Amino acid sequence: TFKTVFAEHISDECKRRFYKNWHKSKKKAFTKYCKKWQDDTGKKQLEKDFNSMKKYCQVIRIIAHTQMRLLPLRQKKAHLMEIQVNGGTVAEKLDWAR
Amino acid sequence: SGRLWCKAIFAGYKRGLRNQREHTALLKIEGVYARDETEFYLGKRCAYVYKAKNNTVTPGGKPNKTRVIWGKVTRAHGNSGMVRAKFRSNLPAKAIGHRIRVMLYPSRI
Amino acid sequence: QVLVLDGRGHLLGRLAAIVAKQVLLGRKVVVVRCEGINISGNFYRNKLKYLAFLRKRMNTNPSRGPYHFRAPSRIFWRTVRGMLPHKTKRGQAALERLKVLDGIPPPYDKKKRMVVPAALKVVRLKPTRKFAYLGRLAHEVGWKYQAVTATLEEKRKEKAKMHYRKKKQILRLRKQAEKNVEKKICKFTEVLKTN
Amino acid sequence: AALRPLVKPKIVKKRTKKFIRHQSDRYVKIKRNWRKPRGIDNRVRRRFKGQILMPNIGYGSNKKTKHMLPSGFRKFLVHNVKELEVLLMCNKSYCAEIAHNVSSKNRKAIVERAAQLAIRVTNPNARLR
Amino acid sequence: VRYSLDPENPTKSCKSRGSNLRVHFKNTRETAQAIKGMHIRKATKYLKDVTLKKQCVPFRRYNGGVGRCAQAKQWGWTQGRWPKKSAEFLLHMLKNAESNAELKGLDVDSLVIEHIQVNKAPKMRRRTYRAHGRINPYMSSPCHIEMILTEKE
RNA sequence: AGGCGGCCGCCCCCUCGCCCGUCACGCACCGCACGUUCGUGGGGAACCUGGCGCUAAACCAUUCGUAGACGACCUGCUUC
RNA sequence: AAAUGGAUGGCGCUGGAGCGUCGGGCCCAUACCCGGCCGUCGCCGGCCUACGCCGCGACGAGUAGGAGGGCCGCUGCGGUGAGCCUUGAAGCCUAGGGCGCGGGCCCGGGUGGAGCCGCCGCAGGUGCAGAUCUUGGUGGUAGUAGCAAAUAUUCAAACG
Ligand SMILES: [Mg+2]
Ligand SMILES: [Mg+2]
Ligand SMILES: [Mg+2]
Ligand SMILES: [Mg+2]
Ligand SMILES: [Mg+2]
Ligand SMILES: [Mg+2]
Ligand SMILES: [Mg+2]
Ligand SMILES: [Mg+2]
Ligand SMILES: [Mg+2]
Ligand SMILES: [Mg+2]
Ligand SMILES: [Mg+2]
Ligand SMILES: [Mg+2]
Ligand SMILES: [Mg+2]
Ligand SMILES: [Mg+2]
Ligand SMILES: [Mg+2]
Ligand SMILES: [Mg+2]
Ligand SMILES: [Mg+2]
Ligand SMILES: [Mg+2]
Ligand SMILES: [Mg+2]
Ligand SMILES: [Mg+2]
Repeated sequence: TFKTVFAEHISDECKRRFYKNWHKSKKKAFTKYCKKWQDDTGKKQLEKDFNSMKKYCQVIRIIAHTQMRLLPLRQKKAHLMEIQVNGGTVAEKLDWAR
Repeated sequence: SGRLWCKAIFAGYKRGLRNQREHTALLKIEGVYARDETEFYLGKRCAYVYKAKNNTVTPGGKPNKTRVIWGKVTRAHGNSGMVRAKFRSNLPAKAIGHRIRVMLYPSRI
Repeated sequence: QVLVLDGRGHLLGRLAAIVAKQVLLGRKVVVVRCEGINISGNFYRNKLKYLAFLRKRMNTNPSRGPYHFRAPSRIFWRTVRGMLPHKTKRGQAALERLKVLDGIPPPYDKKKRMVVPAALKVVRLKPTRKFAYLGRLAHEVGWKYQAVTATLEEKRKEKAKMHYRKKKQILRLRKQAEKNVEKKICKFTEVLKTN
Repeated sequence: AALRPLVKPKIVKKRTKKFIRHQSDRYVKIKRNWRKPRGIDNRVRRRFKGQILMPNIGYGSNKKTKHMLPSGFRKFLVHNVKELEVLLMCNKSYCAEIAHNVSSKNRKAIVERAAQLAIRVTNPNARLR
Repeated sequence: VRYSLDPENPTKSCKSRGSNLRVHFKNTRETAQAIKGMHIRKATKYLKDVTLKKQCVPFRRYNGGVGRCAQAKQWGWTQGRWPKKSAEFLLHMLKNAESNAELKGLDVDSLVIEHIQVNKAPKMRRRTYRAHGRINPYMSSPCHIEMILTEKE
């Protein structure tokens, strides 16, 4: 695993996966990580991370989660999963994912 | 300044196959790999220097954690430049593969 | 304080014996590029030997039995362990001094490699004798990273080529400077005592 | 300022360890005292390598330094002041040792008499407050 | 009487003892080892919770065939139980300890159980009627307990 | 299995830092060992001081059953 | 061609770490040579416990078994130590000191509270690791198996 770049706005339905007890917790997950997409320096760091990934990484995977709100179940915790992208070029797979 | 001793490794005691002799130890001195080269080191003093937790008195200066076991080279061993030695007290078995500095105090040439 | 021994061209046992004897003394040995270690005999002969070794396995519980390794670095490690007294504390402590690795990683590409002529195939085997490469032998039995190993080797070779070109340019400039400053540098002592 | 004995040589011991009875470590009913093993297939009796040692006449110490204390004297047990004046002529090689059952009242008298006679005592200044 | 590991400060310590009391020596040893090194209030709360099965006592030394509980994770162990008789006996002993501390003039809130030791007692005997008309022993294992309480601050 | 090195512009300054020669000094400890080194070595508990930042998560209890011999495992809690 | 996976001892070895003929070195046994110490034997030496004190030489393994020594140890008796002890006897414990090759013993320290021991002889119901040994005590098993033959208990209150 070379690098992992997460999105800016992550819903609580997905953030519930990183907690074992959602009631006692303060929902403090990804509070400072979202500031990287707002700060210009954080944006530059994320862009250089993308640039290094374009050159070094060979297998690109996308992390996606389901929407338990639309389901009749009472789980409310989204299942995170990686899906390997089998596109043509590694440089264009990153563009298609972004 | 600068090192004033030769480097030697402790490979093991004088032993056969099913018995050991802790009174005599074998030394592999660096740079000597032949029988005709170990005649210079015959009779040279050797020192096994280690460190302990209780500081002991030293001949020069304040007490230090350093403790040394003294000995000297007795004779040669084999044809591969290995040498023999006999210390005042037998070397501990934990010193196998460690360094015993061969001084140049007894000088003949 | 370390011995970076190259792997290509050396015979398996001829090199492993030297490494096992040198590790028991205290020298930390790192065998690099283990996929190039040659093995005497026919390739099919060595393959049959390795398959006969693979056949040996505990009947009641294979997981709790002989662990057969597929990487050539691990093969060389097991060969050295067969000579080291690994069942004693001395051998257990000496086993960490040996570092067998496939390819030439970043921590070791910049270090100059050593060659033991006592284990070289050129002086050990006749030019008419058959030999087998450990890399191919391992790849034919449960090894999967031969392609990426070769790719990274090609990359590091293309890098070392440019590094050597730069070093050769520096050497040429040094020789030119030596030929240029003939005066003010007599150094008859260097010639009388022969460098 | 201890009492200097006569000339004494460097006493050398053939064996510094005490002989241990066979299998005296596994069972606590077996005392540490040595007993001759008389088994028909015991290892100690036939002296296999790596086993415990058997005491024989070879381990006998030198007769010149036998029964000599590390200080250089040879001890002799006393009970009162009467059996102390007998060591008057042998104060340079023999030394006194007061018995254990001697009271503290009669022990100080023996110590004073030995100090007057210049006789070495192995256990001086004992049982004092 | 005689005590093991007497306190260094006898003015800030109070001792308690129980002799020939009918509980299981093993369960008493486990609950004493679990309660050692704890304030009086915390120890009372822990024993009252053990009595109602709110947190296990970890069985470490005498744990042959002891069923594992989920509340033993606090002690870093897997096997726990809830010995109620030993819990109530140690509670009754801690009550006498508090009483002795109050008599000596000590602070109950700052008291900690620095030492508690339990050992076997003389075993009482009954008989068991087995097959083929055989009689086997049916012996109890009572224990002597002792504890020392000292002010931490 | 990446982090030290090179280049260019300045910064407090610098032409006895190198080789040969020259006048004059210093723990000249009185014959002796464990001396000189990558050590601002690795690890753990605290003490006085400057600047920049952080304000949690697990286990237990409770509930659920897509799981359970007991553990374990899959889930919920917000005042809309 | 033979049944668990596996045996030049293993790793391994092919310009040899294989086979045959050999050379020069090197490795070590309780064997040999030199030297110290202990014991036995032989030869002895001296008018210094004569049952003692020395000197030289050669030898030391051993089941069953046969002898000699014990200043090894336990109990009791006759002498003896102008013996030791409520200012502490026997017994017990001890990372303490020390002796003897050894059986064992001496001293220091802590408990203990009324006897004990050395020397010369005498007499033994005299030395324990075993005997599916006798008696008594205690462990692992183990807080385990087990508290399951004959349909079934529940609610409220009182004395506590
Ligand atoms: Mg597989
Ligand atoms: Mg036999
Ligand atoms: Mg078990
Ligand atoms: Mg159970
Ligand atoms: Mg069961
Ligand atoms: Mg009946
Ligand atoms: Mg083979
Ligand atoms: Mg002989
Ligand atoms: Mg014999
Ligand atoms: Mg006696
Ligand atoms: Mg008393
Ligand atoms: Mg009485
Ligand atoms: Mg009898
Ligand atoms: Mg018995
Ligand atoms: Mg029996
Ligand atoms: Mg009785
Ligand atoms: Mg029992
Ligand atoms: Mg049960
Ligand atoms: Mg019934
Ligand atoms: Mg009532």
